[PDB]
Amino acid sequence: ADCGLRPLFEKKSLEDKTERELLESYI
Amino acid sequence: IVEGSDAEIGMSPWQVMLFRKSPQELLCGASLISDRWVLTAAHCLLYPPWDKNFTENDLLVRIGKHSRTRYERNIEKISMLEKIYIHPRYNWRENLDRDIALMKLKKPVAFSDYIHPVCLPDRETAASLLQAGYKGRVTGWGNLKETWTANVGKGQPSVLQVVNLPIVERPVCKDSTRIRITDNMFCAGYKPDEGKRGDACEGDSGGPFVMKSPFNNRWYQMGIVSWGEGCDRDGKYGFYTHVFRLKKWIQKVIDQFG
Ligand SMILES: *C[C@@](*)(O)[C@H](CCCNC(N)=[NH2+])NC(=O)[C@@H]1CCCN1C(=O)[C@H](N)Cc1ccccc1
Repeated sequence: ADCGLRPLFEKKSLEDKTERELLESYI
Repeated sequence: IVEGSDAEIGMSPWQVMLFRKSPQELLCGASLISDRWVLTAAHCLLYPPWDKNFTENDLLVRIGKHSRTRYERNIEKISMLEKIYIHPRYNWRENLDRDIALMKLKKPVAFSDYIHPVCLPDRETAASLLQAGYKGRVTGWGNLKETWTANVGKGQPSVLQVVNLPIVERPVCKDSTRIRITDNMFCAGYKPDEGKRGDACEGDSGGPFVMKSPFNNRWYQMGIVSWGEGCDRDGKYGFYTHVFRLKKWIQKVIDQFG
């Protein structure tokens, strides 16, 4: 209920080195 | 993981390592969906055609690992299992239909920078995202190559491996194998004319196939690495357990007892 939010990344308002790729495929 | 890349630290906080008490061996991946529940593939625990039948007893569970080989002192947590729940209708006899199992830890775990559960998708979320050509992500500590044959290069990663793969049109999937496919399954990866490669491999089962929501910037577990023919072969694709089709049983076992 806090699931899927990453501390070192989303918790940090940071991004992983290749998540855009994914975001870019979602039409 | 074939043709992937070293995962970033804390990049996949739900990644779990199924581990054998003795001989000490990495068996499968798995994922954290609560501080008491772990999700994996059934063939990880029970596969009779190969003499496989592990009981709660035979294993360990490691949460927070990065390094494959090395014990990460105040990061990782080694937990023991209370129970193992395998889908009553997992078909080990033919096509690995419903390749799912749940493991509830002896005592809960505490979330930290490296230990954090992943969401299970809802009706809305499954449907919105489980579209062909939409890319998901896979993580593991499995084989970097087809190891049952003579090959060059190392066969296993030192750290967590990650690959991002597109979902494929069932028909494509369907026609790619003589193996009977079903609604509980989905195949993913690149096409021979895409120029990109990648796939999961032996040792990768139980690992998650995750997706990020453009809607809530949250990661969801859409698949469980299941089966495949060789690894990263042209005109072939990896197969993943369809988590959304299985939630019903999922939730049923998870909420039984208070
Ligand atoms: C459990 C595993 O780690 C592994 C994952 C393989 C995924 N492969 C690719 N390229 N993405 N699974 C297996 O090895 C399973 C279990 C038993 C046989 N098997 C296979 O994948 C076979 N290669 C094919 C097969 C045989 C019977 C039923 C289903 C598939």
